[PDB]
Amino acid sequence: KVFERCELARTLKRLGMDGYRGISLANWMCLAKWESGYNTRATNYNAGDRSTDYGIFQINSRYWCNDGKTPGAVNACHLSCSALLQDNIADAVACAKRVVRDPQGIRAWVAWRNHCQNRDVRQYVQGCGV
Repeated sequence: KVFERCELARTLKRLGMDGYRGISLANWMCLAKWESGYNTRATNYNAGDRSTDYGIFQINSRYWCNDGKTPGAVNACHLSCSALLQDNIADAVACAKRVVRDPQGIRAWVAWRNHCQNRDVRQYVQGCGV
C-alpha cells in the first residue's frame, strides 16, 4: 500500500520510532520517502550482487531478511523478506530498529546520506500533528 505522508508519520510515532537510537521521526520519514516513495510493495533486485531490497525501507536480503535466493544471507532480523511486503509495517519497523542498532545507525542507507543528512528535513513531518 502507498501511505500518505502524515498517515505514515503517525503510524511510525505509534510504533516507537521517534527518537529511536537518537533518530528523529523526520529522518525516518526522509528515508522511507527516498527509499520507496512510502510504498510497502517496493522491491529492487541488485543484479551485481544477487540481493533484493524489500518494502517501505528497502531492507536488504543479504543481511537482514531471508528470501532463500541471496548468497551469504545472515538474516539478522530473523524475518522472511515477504514479511516486509505487507500493508502492515510492524515487522518492517522492528527490522529497521535492528538495522540501526549497529554502529552505522541510519547511515547504513546510502539514500539517507544522499538525500537527508545535513539537510533541513522538517518538511517531512510538518502539519501531521506528530
